[PDB]
Amino acid sequence: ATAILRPIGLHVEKFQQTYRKKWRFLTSANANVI
Amino acid sequence: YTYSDTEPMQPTGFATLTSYEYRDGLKIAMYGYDNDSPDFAKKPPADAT
Repeated sequence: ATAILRPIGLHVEKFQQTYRKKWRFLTSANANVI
Repeated sequence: YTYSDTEPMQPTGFATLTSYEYRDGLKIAMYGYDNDSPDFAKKPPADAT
């Protein structure tokens, strides 16, 4: 039989996003002091 | 040794620090003081740092 309807379910839209950064950091060579 | 001020790399005598005292000081530098010691901050342990 020709299925005029089939359970296609809900319409759901998934969006994938990417976030990129480049950072340059300067760090002090702190002494080991109590 | 004790050293001259103008020439810091030149021995000019002997310190009175004995071998026991030297090794005790080196041990305290290696491992630090007890937490109740008033001089605790002076020697951070090299075993930790």
